[PDB]
Amino acid sequence: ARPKLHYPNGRGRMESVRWVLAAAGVEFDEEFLETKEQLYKLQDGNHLLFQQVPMVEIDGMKLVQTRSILHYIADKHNLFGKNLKERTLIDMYVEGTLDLLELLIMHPFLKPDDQQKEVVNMAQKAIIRYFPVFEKILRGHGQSFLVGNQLSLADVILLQTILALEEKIPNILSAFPFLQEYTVKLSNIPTIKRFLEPGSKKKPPPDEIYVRTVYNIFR
Amino acid sequence: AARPKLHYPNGRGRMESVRWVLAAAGVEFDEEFLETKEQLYKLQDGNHLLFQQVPMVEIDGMKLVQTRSILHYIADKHNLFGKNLKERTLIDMYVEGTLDLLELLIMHPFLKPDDQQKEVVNMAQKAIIRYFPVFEKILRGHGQSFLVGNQLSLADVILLQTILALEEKIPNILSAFPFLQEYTVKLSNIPTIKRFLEPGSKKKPPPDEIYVRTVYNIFRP
Ligand SMILES: CCCCC[C@@H](O)[C@H](CCO)SC[C@H](NC(=O)CC[C@H](N)C(=O)O)C(=O)NCC(=O)O
Ligand SMILES: CCCCC[C@@H](O)[C@H](CCO)SC[C@H](NC(=O)CC[C@H](N)C(=O)O)C(=O)NCC(=O)O
Repeated sequence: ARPKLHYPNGRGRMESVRWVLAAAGVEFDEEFLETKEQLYKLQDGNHLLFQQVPMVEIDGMKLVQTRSILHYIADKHNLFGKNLKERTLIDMYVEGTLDLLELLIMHPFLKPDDQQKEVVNMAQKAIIRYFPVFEKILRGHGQSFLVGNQLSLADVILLQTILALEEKIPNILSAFPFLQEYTVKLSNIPTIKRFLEPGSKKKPPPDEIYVRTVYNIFR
Repeated sequence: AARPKLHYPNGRGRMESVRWVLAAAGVEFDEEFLETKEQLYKLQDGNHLLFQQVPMVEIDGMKLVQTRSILHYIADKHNLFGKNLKERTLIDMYVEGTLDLLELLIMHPFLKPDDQQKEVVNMAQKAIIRYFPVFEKILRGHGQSFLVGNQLSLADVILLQTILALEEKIPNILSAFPFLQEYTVKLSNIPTIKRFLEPGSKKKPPPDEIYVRTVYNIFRP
């Protein structure tokens, strides 16, 4: 076995799956979509449940839907808590955080005028809607993890999203010292630290070639 | 309180999936309708909404938000998420895909009146190309009344919701999908579901002008 990820060569929606696999210590392969014809081939052969990517071949199955993929991996590698109470919290936090990450996922495809507007919208949402929640959680119970004092899917997705946000707004954590310190400790967990170093399968911020490619593939 | 309390405007929107799963599970629930900006501010200002948004459901002493997380929770409390990880994983993917289709319906009332016509067409194409054929083949494949295992799951409830809501706009949408037709009849005759479909349930009607106007009045600065 060994997971194989099907996506174009870039972050998009697949980046959360890369984060969670790397964080769990799971090495993986990628089969990159570069052309519209490669997508059609993948759709032609019944490999994509709903004709879309992300898709991951894992444990003899061909999983689709970003959130389902994440839930499966988390459950295989103790990243979804120890009971229903913790699972529920992790789930809500992840779903919330994915609504913020969505703004970064769509950013590359907005007109330039709207791209600037969207960075402002990102800043407002992070600072007013999301970060205070996680900041308060971390200030209140003091721990290095949001839930159950062990690494969970909520920590991994929050880290991805924070780090992605900081690329657009370098000082975004300045009013959030507990989140600053959280980000640093999380970033030192051996698997995460390696994922963040050169040579991992972590994808860079999207360049003009990725944007043209996705337009070419998905129109 | 064991009686859930649902916070949302008086209408379907995103909350209707929650109403569907609760009714399907035989859970009586109460509703607290958001009718104005001021009521929303109160809910937000008081820290009752984790991320400042609805749907929010008070259940088993918790204030759950995020439609997907609310549905998962209810499904785990009422044996609608299968009996093992293989089933759970299938149910999860099916719900997630179905919700991408249901999204077209949720957002349809808020499009420009010229775009609405185009979006019914596009709604029809997505359903018939992308989703229905997957589910038709599953239901031909094991000849079982349910999508996963041999019992009602979250995936059946959300699929039924979605099929029925599509049929309101495209009445013949299932004509090339005989197994889906049969499945829709079976599910619609499960007593909890059959009661939900009857007048007097808390099932909400299609969105009207009162509803649309209200949501602009609540959620728009
Ligand atoms: C506007 C131009 C780009 C649009 C595409 C973007 O949405 C994303 C690329 C981001 O870099 S992803 C490609 C898309 N996938 C999904 O939307 C999965 C959603 C599901 N809810 C999930 O989370 O898995 C796709 O596969 N489309 C095949 C097709 O329809 O033929
Ligand atoms: C088009 C004009 C407004 C449309 C709003 C619609 O999206 C929905 C109403 C459908 O009739 S719902 C109202 C919205 N909720 C969410 O977006 C939750 C999403 C989360 N992913 C979920 O699934 O739970 C909201 O509460 N916004 C508070 C605010 O920001 O002030």
